[PDB]
Amino acid sequence: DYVPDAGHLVWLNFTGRRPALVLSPAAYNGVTGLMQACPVTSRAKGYPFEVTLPAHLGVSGVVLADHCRSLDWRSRRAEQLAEAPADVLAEVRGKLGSLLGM
Amino acid sequence: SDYVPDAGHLVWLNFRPALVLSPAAYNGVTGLMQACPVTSRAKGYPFEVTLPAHLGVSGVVLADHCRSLDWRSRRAEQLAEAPADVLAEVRGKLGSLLGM
Amino acid sequence: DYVPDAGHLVWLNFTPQAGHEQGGRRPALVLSPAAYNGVTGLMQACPVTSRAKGYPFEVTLPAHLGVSGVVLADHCRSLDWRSRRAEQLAEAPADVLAEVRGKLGSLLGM
Amino acid sequence: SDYVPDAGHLVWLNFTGRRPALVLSPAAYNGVTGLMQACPVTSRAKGYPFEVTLPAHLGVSGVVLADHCRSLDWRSRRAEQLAEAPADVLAEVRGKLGSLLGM
Amino acid sequence: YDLAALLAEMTPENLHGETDWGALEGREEW
Amino acid sequence: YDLAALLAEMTPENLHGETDWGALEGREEW
Repeated sequence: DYVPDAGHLVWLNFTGRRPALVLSPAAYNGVTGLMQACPVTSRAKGYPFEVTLPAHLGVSGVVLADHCRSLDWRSRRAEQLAEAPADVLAEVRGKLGSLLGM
Repeated sequence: SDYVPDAGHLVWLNFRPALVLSPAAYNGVTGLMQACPVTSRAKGYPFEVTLPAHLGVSGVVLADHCRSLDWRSRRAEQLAEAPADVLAEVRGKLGSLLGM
Repeated sequence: DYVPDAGHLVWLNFTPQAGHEQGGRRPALVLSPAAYNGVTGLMQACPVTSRAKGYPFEVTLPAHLGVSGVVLADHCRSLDWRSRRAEQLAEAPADVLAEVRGKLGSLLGM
Repeated sequence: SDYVPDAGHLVWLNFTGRRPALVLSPAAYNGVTGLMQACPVTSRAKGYPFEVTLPAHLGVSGVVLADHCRSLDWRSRRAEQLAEAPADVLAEVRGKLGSLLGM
Repeated sequence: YDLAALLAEMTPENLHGETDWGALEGREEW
Repeated sequence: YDLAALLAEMTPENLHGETDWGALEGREEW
């Protein structure tokens, strides 16, 4: 009965494989079965679209703000891991929004 | 060969039409782009932007299915230039979805 | 959205931007084609120096190209041209590009 | 200190750490200039088409990047040999790099 | 965030390729 | 080797950036 919400960090399966930061709100995610999410990676390079996660959340690394995509979280067995703070969400949205021309 | 997708282009991609959101300054450097698919209208697609006529392809842009993808490996080829108001409307719908 | 092509003479802006010709802004001859340069953001290029002292891997540039000096074929190197804000300077004539390739190929054991 | 890198040698080279590199230019040039043309070894093989594998018995961790060749001052970077690459490795590196250079 | 400033910090040395999500699943259209 | 075969195998997922050799050393020109 879990529904991912904006700011959740979830494990998602791919063919639990990979963590991701949810950007879209639960209102959309629950209804559609889809969500917009950005991948978390351990491989931090100083790329300008990286957003560092704080230390004691349960997953380490950086969010790749420019790698957002629509994902079927139902089929991929989304499982909540942690929640990101508001500033991480704002930095991801601000950087992606810049790239998208918003 | 020389082609780099720019924001607002409609392109063919292998896996087929897509609207490019990210600018060429990003797209050419990374080989990636942010783009949304073009398909036919459906009740289950609540965030659609209709294309005008004579663009080589008709249908709607699915603003909520925007995604990062590698356009070089998919042999991106230009199809047309969407009007500025189609791009603005896609950005408006996607921005709301993303919590901006 | 310039992408260097083989035979192009380009300006590369290496980190010491200050000092003009005393700094890091260097001309170079591009050897690799745009189909590689544009994808990778890298290129194989040889540096151009203003003064020739007759070494066997120098290739002299003909006059009136817009840049003068010698191509140091033995100093060819893979490099990131995107970070160095490459800007086209001129086009080297095909015989310069073939002579640089011949000399570098000999150096590399081809 | 007597050592002069030769074509086909795999050498350690310092940078500011150390990493291996495959030497392409001959000792005759390398010894008189103090420079050499060499291709770096990278520990992360990704299937990039200019990667060249080394026979495992050489004991090198990684693959050669044939398109990442550059001139290096092997004296100031303290080159030291660790192995010698077989001729077919050299042929593959030179074949891929020569293709890219327009030869 | 100013986009030009972000884009000027990208280099071939810090790029991240496309994230592997494997095959398309469920209602994912592409 | 066919150059077109080689270049067609390059993707944003398998690139390698410029090798880090640190600062210029010794007689290196650039």
